[PDB]
Amino acid sequence: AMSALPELSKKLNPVLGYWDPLNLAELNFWGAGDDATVGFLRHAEIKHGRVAMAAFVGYCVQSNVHFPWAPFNSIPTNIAPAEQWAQLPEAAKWQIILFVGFLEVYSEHSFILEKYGQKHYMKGGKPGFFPDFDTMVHPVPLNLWDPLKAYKGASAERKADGLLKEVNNGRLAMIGIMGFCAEARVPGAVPALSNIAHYAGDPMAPFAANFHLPGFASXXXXXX
Amino acid sequence: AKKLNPTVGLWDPLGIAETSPETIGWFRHAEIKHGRVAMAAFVGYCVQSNGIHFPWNIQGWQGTPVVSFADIAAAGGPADQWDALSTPAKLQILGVIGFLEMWSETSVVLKADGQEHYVRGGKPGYFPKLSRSDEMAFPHPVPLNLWDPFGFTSKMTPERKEKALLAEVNNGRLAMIGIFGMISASKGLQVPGLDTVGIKPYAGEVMAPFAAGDASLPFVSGMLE
Amino acid sequence: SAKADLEAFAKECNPVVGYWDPLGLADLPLWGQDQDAVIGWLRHSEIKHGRIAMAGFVGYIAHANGFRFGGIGPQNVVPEGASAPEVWDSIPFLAKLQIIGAIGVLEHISEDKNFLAADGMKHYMRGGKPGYFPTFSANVHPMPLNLFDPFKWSKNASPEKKAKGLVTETNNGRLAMLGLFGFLSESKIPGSVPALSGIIPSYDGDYMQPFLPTGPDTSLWTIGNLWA
Ligand code: CLA
Ligand SMILES: CC(=O)O[C@H]1CC(C)(C)C(=C=C/C(C)=C/C=C/C(C)=C/C=C/C=C(C)/C=C/C=C(\C)C(=O)C[C@@]23O[C@]2(C)C[C@@H](O)CC3(C)C)[C@](C)(O)C1
Ligand SMILES: CC(=O)O[C@H]1CC(C)(C)C(=C=C/C(C)=C/C=C/C(C)=C/C=C/C=C(C)/C=C/C=C(\C)C(=O)C[C@@]23O[C@]2(C)C[C@@H](O)CC3(C)C)[C@](C)(O)C1
Ligand SMILES: CC(=O)O[C@H]1CC(C)(C)C(=C=C/C(C)=C/C=C/C(C)=C/C=C/C=C(C)/C=C/C=C(\C)C(=O)C[C@@]23O[C@]2(C)C[C@@H](O)CC3(C)C)[C@](C)(O)C1
Ligand code: KC2
Ligand SMILES: CC1=C(C#C/C(C)=C/C=C/C(C)=C/C=C/C=C(C)/C=C/C=C(C)/C=C/[C@@]23O[C@]2(C)C[C@@H](O)CC3(C)C)C(C)(C)C[C@H](O)C1
Repeated sequence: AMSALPELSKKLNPVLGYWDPLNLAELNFWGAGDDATVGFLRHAEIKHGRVAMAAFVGYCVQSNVHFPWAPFNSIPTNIAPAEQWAQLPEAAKWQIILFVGFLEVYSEHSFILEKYGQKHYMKGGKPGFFPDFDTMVHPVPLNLWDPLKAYKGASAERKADGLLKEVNNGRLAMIGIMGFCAEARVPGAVPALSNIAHYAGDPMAPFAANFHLPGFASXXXXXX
Repeated sequence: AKKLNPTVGLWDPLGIAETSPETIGWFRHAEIKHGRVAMAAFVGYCVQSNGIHFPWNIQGWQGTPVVSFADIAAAGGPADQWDALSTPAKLQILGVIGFLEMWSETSVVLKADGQEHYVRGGKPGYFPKLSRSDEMAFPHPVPLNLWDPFGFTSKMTPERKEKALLAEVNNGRLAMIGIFGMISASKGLQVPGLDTVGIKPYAGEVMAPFAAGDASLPFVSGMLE
Repeated sequence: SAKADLEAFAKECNPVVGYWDPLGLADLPLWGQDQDAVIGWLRHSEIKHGRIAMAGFVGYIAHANGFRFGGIGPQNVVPEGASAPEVWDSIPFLAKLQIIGAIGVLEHISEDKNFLAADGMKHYMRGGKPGYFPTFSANVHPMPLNLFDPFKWSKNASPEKKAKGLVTETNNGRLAMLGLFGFLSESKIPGSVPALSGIIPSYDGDYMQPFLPTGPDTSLWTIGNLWA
């Protein structure tokens, strides 16, 4: 609801609560009521925070080291991590993006999410509900959220505190990852760091150069 | 305070008094803050002109380059001495001052501390205490404070507090006049100045040049001044 | 009704001057359209002219000093230092067309009855508030935030504060009209106003012709620029 967002923001920060200069809590840009917009915005914020904090940890890990499994060193020797991503095989990037899309279409589907006992976030579900992976006859050893258990005995208040902590952590980590990408692309952007370097090509581009693909890889005429 | 000085009275040549209460409170707070900042600036300028260079910068201060604190101090008074610091140092100092100003202007902390209307309105000059409950909860307990960090003013009468506030206002006005005169004497002018007082960087209200992003402005050469 | 409101508004604009209508324009029936509609049209024209004059004054200062937004966009074609009349001389011709088209879109939204009845109010020539821009709850696709108050800074002010704001808006608009035409008069005839003599250079083109010096056909677009 509209009143719940100010309470959640005050729980996240008591000094500054309900900070929306752009408002955005009344723009019904889906035409499905005010609650649907609030649920979409909360889910987008939480997803962006999770992805951004995981990307920050991954950039910190892969900016210095690699994984010794199967010739994963020539790709790690491609300067910046974004150039390493652009230097990965086409099948690798395709399967990674399709894997993430499979997780997204599993989470958003409001019949598997109904098997977990909740609903879609635009229809009253909680913001961020990647559910248990028990829907098909293919026995999975571990699920997505809490893979090696260790969270069954958690309390409701502890869950709410952890949710607020994760929201604030992603709130910081989105700006952190954006600053890392900006310093990678345009030097002198991040004034508190001068160590990260090398170009990223186009940072918002999954396919580049060696990616052949069925046409439409017109990397010519780029922008800033 | 109607008049601390009995031979002066209410001096309002521009008619700024007899206005809305918010404007009067803002003017009083601006006077108090300008006086305090000018007294601190005059003390710091006198200390820098005398020579108080810190025996410091043992690794990590320059940032891989070779820039010692005494090297920054060996340029003058407020002048090329203040204008020779690195861009990160000036930016972080201005950011810390802005964080202090935004904490002072925060109405939630003022209302929790028992103060009055914000933007330094009711009870002007009051800096909220940065400790205890509903403030700075995430680590950073702040063992020191902003005002009375050593408890030097634990007990004071309200009449003594009002007298000290009037003395602070008068001393801050005198220190603002003295700081403006000292900047002028650095630039020349005034009565017979002497005492060297070095040269002047830019003109009086010098800023933090030699930066990047918005500092490519050669416009500071004219505009009369 | 409308005339008495004009008398009152002129009183609070300047109590010394008051109602100053030498050329009797508050009595001419323009399109055979009564008194109140004519008064509403005149007030709306005055307020629109004043707002455009204020925005043009600030934009003239920004262009003459040099205040380019950034890269890639239409500021790349305009030379570094050209004076304000020449920044509407080197932007692309399609950029001028689309700027004037968006201004016309805003005018059409301002007088569309469907946009205006969504807020419960009528035309300024039919008993509305002159100079009022409507909200955007009639578009077809939802707009993030409206034009008058883009953020919610307003809407808590008293109606008396709104009336004082309207009076200040009208007075500042008239003064900005005078200032902007002082700029334009110095740019054409030397020594028109005394203070700006030698500050603003001379211009040769026509100020009333939007597309007499047509801009270049430069297509500033990358990534998918299939339209040549
Ligand atoms: C195009 C802009 C414009 C418009 C549409 C209006 C409209 C209006 N003004 Mg207004 N005004 C303007 C600019 C404008 N004003 C400027 C720049 C000033 C400052 C000098 C004023 C100062 C002013 C006062 C003090 C008062 C008004 C009032 C009024 C209202 C009725 C009076 C009237 O006859 O109209 C104004 C007349 C015209 C706009 C004439 C039409 C233009 C003619 C045809 C062209 C003349 C050009 C010519 C070269 C000028 C010679 C100047 C010099 C040699 C004398 C009406 C809503 C009255 C009011 O408060 O009601 C709300 C009132 O008392 N006006
Ligand atoms: C009780 C219970 O159930 O178990 C608990 C504990 C337990 C097991 C751990 C849990 C878990 C799971 C996990 C894996 C939790 C970990 C999550 C993770 C990985 C969280 C990353 C955050 C990354 C951040 C904040 C990055 C900030 C980044 C920042 C702030 C910046 O970069 C800013 C900055 O760059 C600028 C802009 C300029 C620079 O010059 C300066 C710096 C660098 C400052 C549970 C289940 O959740 C809860
Ligand atoms: C192994 C290694 O590398 O370790 C490193 C660590 C480290 C730290 C990097 C090193 C260093 C150097 C150090 C210690 C550098 C730190 C220098 C420091 C800490 C400098 C403070 C300035 C404070 C100022 C200017 C305050 C002004 C504020 C003033 C003048 C105000 O009046 C504030 C005001 O609020 C009032 C009071 C009232 C308000 O109404 C109004 C305002 C807001 C205006 C070394 C030596 O390299 C070693
Ligand atoms: C002898 C000789 O030559 O003398 C010369 C001298 C000189 C100087 C050369 C000359 C000139 C030029 C002049 C005088 C030019 C004047 C230009 C002028 C008068 C320009 C107005 C701008 C107003 C704006 C942009 C309003 C913004 C308004 C804004 C942004 C808002 O709406 C905000 C706000 O409303 C909300 C949303 C809610 C309110 O609660 C609060 C406020 C109000 C903040 C002359 C005329 O040639 C004569
Ligand atoms: C170029 C753009 C522009 C400029 C430079 C400008 C300047 C000023 C100034 C400073 C001089 C003041 C003080 C002022 C104040 C008010 N403006 Mg203006 N304004 C601009 C644009 C609009 C638009 C689009 C609208 C609008 C309105 C109002 C109302 C509401 C009255 C009410 O709610 O009764 C008030 C109080 C709205 C309206 O209702 O106009 C009848 C409306 O839609 N304004 N405005
Ligand atoms: C490349 C490609 C193609 C393509 C394409 C596409 C889709 C090209 C699209 C280009 C596009 C979509 C260009 C939009 C510009 C929008 C602008 C400038 C809006 C400014 C909007 C502004 C300045 C709004 C301002 C304000 O709203 C604010 C912020 C607050 C309000 O209160 C007030 C107003 C309203 C004033 C092909 C060829 C078709 C197919 C091919 O396969 C792939």
